[PDB]
Amino acid sequence: RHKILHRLLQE
Amino acid sequence: RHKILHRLLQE
Amino acid sequence: SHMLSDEQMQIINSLVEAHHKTYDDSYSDFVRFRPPVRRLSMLPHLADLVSYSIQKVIGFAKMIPGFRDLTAEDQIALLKSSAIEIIMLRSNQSFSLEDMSWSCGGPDFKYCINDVTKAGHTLELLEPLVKFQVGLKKLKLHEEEHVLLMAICLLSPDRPGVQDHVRIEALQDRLCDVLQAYIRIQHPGGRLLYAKMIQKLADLRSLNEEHSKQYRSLSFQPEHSMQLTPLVLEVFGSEV
Amino acid sequence: SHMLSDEQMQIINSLVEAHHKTYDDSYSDFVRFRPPVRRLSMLPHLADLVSYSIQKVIGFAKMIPGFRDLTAEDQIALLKSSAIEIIMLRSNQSFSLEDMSWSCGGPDFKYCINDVTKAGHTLELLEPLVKFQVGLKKLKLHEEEHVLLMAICLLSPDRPGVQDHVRIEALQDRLCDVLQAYIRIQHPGGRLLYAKMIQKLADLRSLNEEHSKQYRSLSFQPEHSMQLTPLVLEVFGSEV
Ligand SMILES: CC1(C)[C@H](/C=C/C=C2C[C@@H](O)C[C@H](O)C2)CC[C@]1(C)CCC#CC(O)(C(F)(F)F)C(F)(F)F
Ligand SMILES: CC1(C)[C@H](/C=C/C=C2C[C@@H](O)C[C@H](O)C2)CC[C@]1(C)CCC#CC(O)(C(F)(F)F)C(F)(F)F
Ligand SMILES: [Mg+2]
Ligand SMILES: [Mg+2]
Repeated sequence: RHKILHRLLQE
Repeated sequence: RHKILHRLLQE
Repeated sequence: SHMLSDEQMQIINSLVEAHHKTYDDSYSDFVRFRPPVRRLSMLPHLADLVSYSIQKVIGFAKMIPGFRDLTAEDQIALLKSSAIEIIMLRSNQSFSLEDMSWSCGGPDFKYCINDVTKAGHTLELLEPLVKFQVGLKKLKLHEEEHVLLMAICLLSPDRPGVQDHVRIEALQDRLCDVLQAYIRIQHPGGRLLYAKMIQKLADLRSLNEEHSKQYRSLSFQPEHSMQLTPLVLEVFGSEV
Repeated sequence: SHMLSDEQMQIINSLVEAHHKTYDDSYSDFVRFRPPVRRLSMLPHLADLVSYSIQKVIGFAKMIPGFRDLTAEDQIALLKSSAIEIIMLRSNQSFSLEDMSWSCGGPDFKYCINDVTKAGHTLELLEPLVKFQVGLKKLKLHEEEHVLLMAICLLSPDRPGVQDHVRIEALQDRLCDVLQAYIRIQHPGGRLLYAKMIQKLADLRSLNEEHSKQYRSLSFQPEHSMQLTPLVLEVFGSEV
């Protein structure tokens, strides 16, 4: 799912 | 799955 | 007028020993947690405090007479649902009526309501919490009664996910006996104590429920859940 | 004999600025990691070091010209596969040929091979690692070349999980150009440098592969995986 990664790659 | 819990409840 | 039976007494020796084995009045292990800081600044430190406590609550649980013979699933189910309650009960040991906080060192390991707020929780939880801590502290429980209340809270058959809710109901009753008997025999001036104690269990459910809702919200925000620990995520997660 | 183009140069300003924004030569944030301890005693501290680094590598990546325009999936795919390599490359900045270790403070934040062993890794990894760190340090890369090598490593199209492996191949080539040009123009005495640098990328794959295997083993042992952080678990996990 990579919830954290998606969130950090978000700006 | 509770892998960690199962592991700690194990002796 | 009476006197505990041999069996009941061996149970008390087990719970008390179990607690001593899983609770340090020096709080020396806190230096290994991510250091506190006063957005959700205290989240890392408190996540580690809670996580460490779950590890300790599990150790205690495994030593509650009867628990080890349950199905891993029910052990898990019981731990998962009561974890937070057991942590609140044992925390009383560090709560100080003086400054209305948990003092496990200080000023670094002294936890005020404000601090818990910097970890993502509100007064909707902290308000009843301290109130509960105060009322509970006032009861001046004997260590024996403190350990029983914890063992009793954990074996509450009324937990979502529990299977054999009949064997759990039994064990909790066996313990409720030893607690009642003990107060009647070893507790001078304790006639309404038992009632006051079972009532605390009820107050725990409200605190639990509140915590769960507040936790769920924090849990869904990845920038915050990433500060939690794997065990906390597992124990408090919605995972079936 | 030449001189970089305006476009290439703006790229260098972006990577260098990006690195400055995501790398502190004071290592002051390490005091917030779970304190080191010298079973897998260093695991908690190093897990936090690595986790923090991934957060930093992501920040850098987001500033690599072109990356933000990829599909979240490819960004993830690239981050996931190269993460560990980027961390090894940037770690060089703290590596000391003197004592053959990463010195980010000390003696508390000085990391020797022994320490990494207390985190669950073996000499099968650490041996080539320090060797790589040494050889890399000897190259005395200009900051500009150091930042390019990192941006180039991240855009390696040859990563498991990558989709549009053609747009990635393109971008990595654009960067390989700026690096080649830069060394020819700004690097006195650097004629075989480029070759030496691309070779380092190849050595990275071996270190990555080794790390992955060693990580997988650690990962499957719940008593150890419980010491990791959610982001590390996510980035290095087998999750599709
Ligand atoms: C601040 C708390 C940890 C309280 C303090 C208790 C004190 C002690 C010291 C000593 O007596 C030994 C005891 O084991 C623990 C109990 C619940 C609390 C309010 C709980 C605070 C919390 C929380 C979380 O929701 C998060 F961290 F995410 F915000 C968690 F549940 F996910 F972790
Ligand atoms: C000890 C390491 C972290 C090395 C040291 C690098 C140094 C620095 C300091 C500064 O230059 C800023 C940089 O961002 C990081 C690189 C890889 C390493 C050997 C990696 C050690 C590791 C590991 C793990 O497998 C675990 F923790 F579980 F064991 C993890 F990957 F899951 F985390
Ligand atoms: Mg009852
Ligand atoms: Mg190339």
